[PDB]
Amino acid sequence: SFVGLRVVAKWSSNGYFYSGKITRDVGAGKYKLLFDDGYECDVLGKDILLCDPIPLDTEVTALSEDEYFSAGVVKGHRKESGELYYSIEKEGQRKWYKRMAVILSLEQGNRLREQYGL
Amino acid sequence: KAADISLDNLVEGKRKRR
Amino acid sequence: KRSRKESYSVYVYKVLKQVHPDTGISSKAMGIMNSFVNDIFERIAGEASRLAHYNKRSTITSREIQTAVRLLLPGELAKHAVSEGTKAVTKYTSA
Amino acid sequence: RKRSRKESYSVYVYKVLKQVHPDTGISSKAMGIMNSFVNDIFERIAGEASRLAHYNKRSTITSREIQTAVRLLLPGELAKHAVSEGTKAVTKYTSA
Amino acid sequence: ARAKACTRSSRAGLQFPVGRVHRLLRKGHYSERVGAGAPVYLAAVLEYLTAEILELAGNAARDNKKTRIIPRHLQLAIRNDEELNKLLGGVTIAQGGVLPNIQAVLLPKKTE
Amino acid sequence: ARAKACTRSSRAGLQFPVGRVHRLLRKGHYSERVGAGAPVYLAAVLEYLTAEILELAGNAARDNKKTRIIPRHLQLAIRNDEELNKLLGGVTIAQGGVLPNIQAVLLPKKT
Amino acid sequence: MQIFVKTLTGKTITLEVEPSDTIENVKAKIQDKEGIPPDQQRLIFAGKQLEDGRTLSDYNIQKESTLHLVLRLRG
Amino acid sequence: VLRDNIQGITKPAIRRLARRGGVKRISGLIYEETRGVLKVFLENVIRDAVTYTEHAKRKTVTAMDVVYALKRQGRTLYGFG
Amino acid sequence: KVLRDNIQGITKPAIRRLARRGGVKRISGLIYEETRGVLKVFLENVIRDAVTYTEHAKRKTVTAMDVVYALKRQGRTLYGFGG
Amino acid sequence: KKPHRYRPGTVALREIRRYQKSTELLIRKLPFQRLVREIAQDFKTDLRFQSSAVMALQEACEAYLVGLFEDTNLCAIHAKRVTIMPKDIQLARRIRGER
Amino acid sequence: KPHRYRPGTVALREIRRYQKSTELLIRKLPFQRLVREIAQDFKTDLRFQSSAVMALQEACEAYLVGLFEDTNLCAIHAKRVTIMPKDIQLARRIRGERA
DNA sequence: ATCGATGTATATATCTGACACGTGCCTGGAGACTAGGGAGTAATCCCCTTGGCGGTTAAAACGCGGGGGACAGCGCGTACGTGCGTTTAAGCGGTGCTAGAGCTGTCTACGACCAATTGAGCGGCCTCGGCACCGGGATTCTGAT
DNA sequence: ATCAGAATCCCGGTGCCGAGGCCGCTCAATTGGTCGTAGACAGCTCTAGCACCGCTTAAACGCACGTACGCGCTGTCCCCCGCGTTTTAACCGCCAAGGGGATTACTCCCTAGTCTCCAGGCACGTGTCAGATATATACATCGAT
Repeated sequence: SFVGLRVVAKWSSNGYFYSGKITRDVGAGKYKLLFDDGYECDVLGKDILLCDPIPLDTEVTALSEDEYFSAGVVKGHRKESGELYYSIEKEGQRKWYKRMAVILSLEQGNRLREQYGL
Repeated sequence: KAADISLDNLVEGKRKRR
Repeated sequence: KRSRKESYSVYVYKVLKQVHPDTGISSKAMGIMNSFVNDIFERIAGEASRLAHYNKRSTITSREIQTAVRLLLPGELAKHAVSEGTKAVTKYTSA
Repeated sequence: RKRSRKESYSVYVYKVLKQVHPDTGISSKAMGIMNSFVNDIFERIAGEASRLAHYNKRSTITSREIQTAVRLLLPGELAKHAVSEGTKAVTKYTSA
Repeated sequence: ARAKACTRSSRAGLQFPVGRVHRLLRKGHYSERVGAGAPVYLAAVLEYLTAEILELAGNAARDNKKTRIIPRHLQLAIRNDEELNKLLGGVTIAQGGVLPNIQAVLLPKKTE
Repeated sequence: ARAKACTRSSRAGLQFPVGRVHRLLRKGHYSERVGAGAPVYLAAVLEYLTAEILELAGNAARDNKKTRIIPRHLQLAIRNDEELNKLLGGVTIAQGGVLPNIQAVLLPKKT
Repeated sequence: MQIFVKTLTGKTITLEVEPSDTIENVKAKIQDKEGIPPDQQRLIFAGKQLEDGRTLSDYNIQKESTLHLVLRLRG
Repeated sequence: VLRDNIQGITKPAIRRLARRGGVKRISGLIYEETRGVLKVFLENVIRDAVTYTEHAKRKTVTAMDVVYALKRQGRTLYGFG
Repeated sequence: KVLRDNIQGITKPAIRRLARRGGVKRISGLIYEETRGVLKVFLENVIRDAVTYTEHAKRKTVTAMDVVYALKRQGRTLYGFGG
Repeated sequence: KKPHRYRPGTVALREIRRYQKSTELLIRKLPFQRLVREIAQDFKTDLRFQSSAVMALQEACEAYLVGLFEDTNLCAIHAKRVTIMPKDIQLARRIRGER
Repeated sequence: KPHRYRPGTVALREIRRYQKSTELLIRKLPFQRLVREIAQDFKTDLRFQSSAVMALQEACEAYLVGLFEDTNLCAIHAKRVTIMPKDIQLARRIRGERA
């Protein structure tokens, strides 16, 4: 939980988990994250999932233009010059999407909260 | 929590707050 | 001389001896507490009496007293007051 | 199914416009404001008269408990006129 | 053998339901007993209170060349009287607007 | 029937007169009926509010090396805890005084 | 079973009573750990009382489930 | 009994009252309307208390008749109730 | 996305309309940030009581009656929605 | 120069004169509804709002803000100035007792 | 030359002294005359309980102290230390006691 | 700037009246038992809310020129703080009095409650006139002149 | 003081939708009767509100002085305003779905009401020590030579 961990966590009530980075500790188990969309605030510790990279059997949400609830499973962790893309497989068809453009939902994140909740 | 009166939301310790 | 006057004097001493087993209350401050108890009681009772008609019900139960407290006592005093209310009512129901 | 009756002051306020302006009308959107005005005002005097019943350890609310309640709520000029109207109506009632 | 049922509002010479005021007073939890003339007094007072507001609203509507009372007219009627202001200091009216007022300092100052 | 008439305040483990609150609710003209738990619930919140004011009043009195809580200590306790200040914003205490506060601009400057 | 029982003051007491037991052994495990007679204690789950011979699995009790111990004061 | 007695609220009295509120420097023009504001407060409170006594069929004004008069104004006192 | 800032929805011209209803000549640039905070405090204080009324009613919709009730509880009564 | 520009301030006076006669809502509808439904999530999840309830909340808020601004005008003019600075709102709220 | 405190320090001493005290600040007897003369306009031959006059006074200082502690905020808002009547009716205007 | 002097909090003796307590008792609270209804619960329904889409367009947003308000600095004279001596009246005690608050017995008229009833008042239907709207001219401030 | 020149207002026309009136009907209001008790009233007691007087000194009050401050002026300078152009999301209209508000029916446990016994709390009393008071003093802080 030191500085240099690319953890995925929410940032508000019933929010969706976003992959950031531990940069400073506010206190009382509030680990600040640097999100990849210009957003930076205080995130409580127990709402943070420690995964780097995300496990293979974790269901995620693939994000592209005008996509909200596209459900898929990461089936590939390919490093593209330091930018690791998630291979989203849905109905047997695999597609690659950016680490920036992924979402871990509430139901999909409740399968990991008991393990990586920190 | 705002329902039939309660059995779970009782209390933490004393609310010192100076 | 037979006109009896009710107040909360004895209870204010008796609650005091728990929180502070050594201090005391002047008569002027006892009179202030007597008015404070009556003020809060009337506020909460009026809120509950409205809440009864506000939902077309005709009985004042503990549920809206819990609700009424959450409308008057600000912040986390509301949380602690509801704590004490449920704590007290559960013990009463057990007996 | 069967609908419940929602009692209001809509009918009675029209009778007052015809008393005041026998040709003007009122919109329904503005009509509800006057409907709520009666309810709000009614609760003040009716509420105020409740304490004055207690303050003398009485159990009834007679017209006298409302005369004083009006003087507490209605300020100055309105109070001395509403009392006159209130007393005028009661005097008519007692004769019948 | 009643042979007649004269409404109490007619006996009191009012256009508000003094009969309703019993029901509202008795079911309103103000006292166990309610006097006979108390509802008559409330009905009479409510007559006058709405009578002034309707008197002023008609005048505030005539200058706007409209025969229907808009809530704007009601608020103009209330807020131009110094007495209904004390009655309704804390009352906000739906679709009311604001009384038109610009302070003298904010007015433009050519003053040649 | 008889006997030993266990007191309801003791049944609820409170110190306030639960029995009184019925008499203060039934005759208070608040509703046709009053629930069994309503007086018990009121006797808890009233006890808590009194005990919270007294806890701070005792501390305020200790700061003046006094043993009896004078009304001055009461308002010193109320106007310090902001969460009680909100509760009693429109309340004046007889002989209570005022919190000492000075604006920094009014304070003398020697620079 | 790893279940902890809450009190009205904030004291946690775990009890090792498997999910198919009744309440007689639950209260006995209360006495042998604290020493409070049956008259001076009662157990409440989810707002409803608990019958002494009733099995724990009927209230679908799961792991690490909270339970509340009320002190019954007679005297 | 037709004397002013609104000068009975003397200049050092307003001085003390302001200095309780935390006032350093007071202009000389305050005293002529700090008495008026106080007066207005009085013919409000007594106007209420006298009516309470009227409804009570009384001839004396009790402290309760003033406490309830201030309650209606949202300025409740504590200690006399 | 999810739970955007959404307080910028009170646009800068909208605040000036409200101010000029009150009769304001000039607005300094710092008024827009403070007005949003005050407005948010007011919404919090009202919606809290409205939600509590709804919860006591054992309902899920926040009726206008509850809003009128919450505003009356604070002394800022509305007229017209009642009924 | 060639285009006709008014002196600053007169357009503000014209807008004041227009908006003090108008009665329509001033805050935009949909963003206010979004704000209301965002705030409610902090107390309970998955609420529903009547159309009339949002209108009541909106127009009460406009009345509150209008009162606040007409107090801030008095505060600013008292300081022998016209522009409103954020200190004016804090003073107005402090005197009302909201802070 | 006798000792002479600079103007503005005895005032601070008095503020610090009266913010610790709790006794009433205006004389009781001239206040009783004022109360009875104000009450004279409603009924004649009205009697007052002593506690009924103490409550009225205790309310009067409570009101005026609250008014002055807002008047100070108004005065420093105007970048002044002296308080002026215009501050008084502005603090009263904002409260709503007059308009 | 170090010294003087004033207010102040310092420590100690003390004398009282307000506070804490002991007691009598009586009136309000507790315990049983009963009857009635308000409230909890199940089932239905349709109405109101949520969401989603498509098209116009008013409103929001961004950039720029500038003038007017904000703000800092300086001189002034005047009103106000401060100390002092003089004077009025508050304050304290003690007294005498009675108007009026307050408690008690009586009874009677006024109001709750219940049954029959009927007409005032509410919901649904429908229509037309008062209001909204659009264009076109007359009129009123406005700013460079 | 004088005109372009936008902004605002008023006459007329158009149309549409909601306000006002009608009709049928469910149910709350009226009437009539009984009845219990809340309070109006007379009476008695006795408390405190009122009035007066006398002595004291704290407090108000008028005055003199001088200095900090409110205020007006000026100068600079930035920062909102007005305006134009571009962008966008609000607004209106429409369509489907189902969540839940609202309703009705049913049952029963909870609570008002009544009666009886008993003890918790109040009125009264009494002893005593917490704190106000007076007085000596070390201290700090104020302001200047």
